[PDB]
Amino acid sequence: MKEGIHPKLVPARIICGCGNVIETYSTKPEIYVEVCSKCHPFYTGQQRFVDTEGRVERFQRRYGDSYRKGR
Amino acid sequence: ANDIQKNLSDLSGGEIIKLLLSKMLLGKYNILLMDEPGNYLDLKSIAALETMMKSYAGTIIFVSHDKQLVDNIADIIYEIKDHKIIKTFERD
Amino acid sequence: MSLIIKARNIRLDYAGRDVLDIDELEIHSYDRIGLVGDNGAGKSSLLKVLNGEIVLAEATLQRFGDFAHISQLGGIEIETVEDRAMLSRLGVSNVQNDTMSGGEETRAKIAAAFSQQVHGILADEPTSHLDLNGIDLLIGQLKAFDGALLVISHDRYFLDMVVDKIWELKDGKITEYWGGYSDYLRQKEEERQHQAVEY
Amino acid sequence: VRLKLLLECTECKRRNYATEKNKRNTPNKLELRKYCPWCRKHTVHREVK
Amino acid sequence: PKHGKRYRALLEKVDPNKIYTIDEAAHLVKELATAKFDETVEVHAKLGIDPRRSDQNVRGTVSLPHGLGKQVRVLAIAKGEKIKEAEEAGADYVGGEEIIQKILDGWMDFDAVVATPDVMGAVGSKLGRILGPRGLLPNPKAGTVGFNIGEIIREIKAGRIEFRNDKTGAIHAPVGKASFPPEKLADNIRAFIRALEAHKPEGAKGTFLRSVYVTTTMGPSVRINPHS
RNA sequence: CCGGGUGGGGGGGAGGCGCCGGUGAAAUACCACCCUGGCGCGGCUGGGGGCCUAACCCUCGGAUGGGGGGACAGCGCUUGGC
RNA sequence: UAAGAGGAGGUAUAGGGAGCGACGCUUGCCCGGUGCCGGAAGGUCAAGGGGAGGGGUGCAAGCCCCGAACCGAAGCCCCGGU
Ligand SMILES: Nc1ncnc2c1ncn2[C@@H]1O[C@H](COP(=O)(O)OP(=O)(O)NP(=O)(O)O)[C@@H](O)[C@H]1O
Ligand SMILES: Nc1ncnc2c1ncn2[C@@H]1O[C@H](COP(=O)(O)OP(=O)(O)NP(=O)(O)O)[C@@H](O)[C@H]1O
Repeated sequence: MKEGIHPKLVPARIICGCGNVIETYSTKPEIYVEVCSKCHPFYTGQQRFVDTEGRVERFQRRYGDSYRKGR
Repeated sequence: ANDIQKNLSDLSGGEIIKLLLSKMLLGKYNILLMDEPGNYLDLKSIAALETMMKSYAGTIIFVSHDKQLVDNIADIIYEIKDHKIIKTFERD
Repeated sequence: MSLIIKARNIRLDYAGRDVLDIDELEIHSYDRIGLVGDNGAGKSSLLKVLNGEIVLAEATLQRFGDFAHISQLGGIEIETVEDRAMLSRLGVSNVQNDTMSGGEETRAKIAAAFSQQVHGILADEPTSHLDLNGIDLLIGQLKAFDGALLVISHDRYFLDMVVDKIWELKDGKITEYWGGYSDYLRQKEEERQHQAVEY
Repeated sequence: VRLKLLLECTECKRRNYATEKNKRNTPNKLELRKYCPWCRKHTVHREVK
Repeated sequence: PKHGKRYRALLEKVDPNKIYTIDEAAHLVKELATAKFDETVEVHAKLGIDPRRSDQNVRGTVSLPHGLGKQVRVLAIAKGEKIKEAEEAGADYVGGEEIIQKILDGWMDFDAVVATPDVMGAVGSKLGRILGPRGLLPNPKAGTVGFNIGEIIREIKAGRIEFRNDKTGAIHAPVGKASFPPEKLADNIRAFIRALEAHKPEGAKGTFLRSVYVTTTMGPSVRINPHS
């Protein structure tokens, strides 16, 4: 795997399908779509000190790795 | 033709002038004494009135508002400046 | 700009044809809506309903702002105050009720129109029969007092000086667009150049 | 159905209607007649819709 | 500049910065209003209402059992035995339909009117054109029309007053002298609070009991809060 | 909207108006909570414009040295239109 | 499939796409429609920012759902070009 994280692991996927909106007022909404898709996380690149690595995902910067550079 | 049966009370409200204007254009006359023709007539009816009043047989007068029938139909503009000074004219 | 009225589902059939079409109307404060056009739209009939001249027996109107009124066909009964307040430099003063005829009482039937937090004006013709001095004595002071309106008239002399946006109904159309140049934006008849590039 | 209408008359005291036809042009004056509802009195209804 | 007034040493003492109480500023106004002849205190309040809406236009009174003196000039509208009760009780101006006809003629000397219900149809029809919305008019549940007119005047010498909020909500209560005791007229202003909140209508939004101030009518005085 | 009010600095060497008098629909001072009012104070802004550099982008015969770019762009979820 | 590779270790007298096909004489008239480019200023329209007012229960403070005055792009309409 090379879209996992170092403190977590996330490669998910979905399907998608679109129709109408008018539902409490009118007939019902149409449904003519079904297409499989994919829904990626965020890439990051970082450097702190003697310059290693890490690729965390956009909300575990302020939560995750500042403890491990607080040792 | 739809609405030829209505009372006076519940009428156009402002169309009275249009109905009264046609009443005097029937009947055999020589001099007309009109006070504000074009009271509630908006623009399209006041365009209808301004095309006849320079094409008339006898003489007419009109004692009305300024600026749209004056210097287009008017020929002598009498004016009462002070108390009782009706001699004062405008426009020839 | 809080609301006043939320009139909905208004329709009238006096002469067979529809006076008013199905709507859901709305007026709030800080507004100066003018009205225009037509010869038999009953814009004054319509005006009657907002004040409370009639009932419709179908509508579920609500109102909490109190209004004024100016009629279109009539005079008015006696309001004679001792040691007179703001009519000595305003239009006509105390006069007998036998001479009042013409552009003498239009300033008197609006002389009751300036009182008591009146929060809006429902006019139907302000400037009947009154000439140039009564114009500048109206428009100089009609713009004074704040609040929502709905003044309706027949020529854009003072209607360009005071109005921010203008309505026009053509069998109940509640189109709304910005005032002064309403006889200049009605060249959407020119986008009916189709029929001459489509046939 | 150009000039004819589907009108639906209600009471001078109460609820729902009694479903008839009208012309809208040669009469105009908001018709009214007399009928027997399900409260048994033979009252007069009015053109309400 | 700095114009200079006799009220300069007065408002070195009443510095308008803190929210003064009844009792602290009451003893302060005891020593403060110590110019020429005795102060006549009338605590006003300006209520945060829409007074042109008559569902929230409120007035009333409460009966305050204390000794008092020169304040509200009250027309008693009454007939014979109620008139004798009022004249024993200490009425400023007594009367009935005759004095109704007198104020209809030309004579004004009163601030409040109380009326006995035997002639109240005449006081409600006849007195409207001159009394009006001035602070003077009859009201049925505002301590104005009622059979206890003797109790109204008998207490006036100790307590009674009567509300009316004028244009923006301005309402009065006689609650003091140039140094009157505090407890007493403190009881006066506490039951003023109780009666105001008793005839408090539903239309409260925000600070209903909005603003509180002893302006009196015309002369020397500075304001008061009735909370403490 | 004539007069004048509103606000400061004066030329210094018992003083003026306010009381009284006056006048009439009110009468002279002056403290007035909170409301209408137009200028200011601590500031305040959806949006628009400047340069700076400890995010990152691209390149420098040994490259946290140096010199650029600059919070653009690139990238992730998401609305509308070809 | 994100990295990467051909363009090219080339830099507008170079590189992609479309059409007529040496040489000689020449390639006229239309911008109404369609496509492409340049648009001052304005007309409609999406999520999002907002909270006027109204609805359900509860001893009450409160907790739940609609909501719309105004502000918010590309594309279209309108005005000129080829
Ligand atoms: N009560 C009524 N009875 C009969 N017809 C009516 C009534 N009210 C309105 N109408 C009709 O509806 C139309 C509009 O009425 P009206 O109120 O006069 O329009 P308006 O907007 O006032 N225009 P104007 O007449 O020029 O002031 C008229 O042409 C009438 O024929
Ligand atoms: N019954 C009457 N008694 C006395 N004077 C009268 C009477 N009727 C009319 N007048 C006079 O006529 C005048 C009224 O105006 P009028 O003579 O109608 O001119 P007008 O231009 O029609 N008025 P307007 O159009 O309202 O500006 C007054 O100045 C009176 O002196």
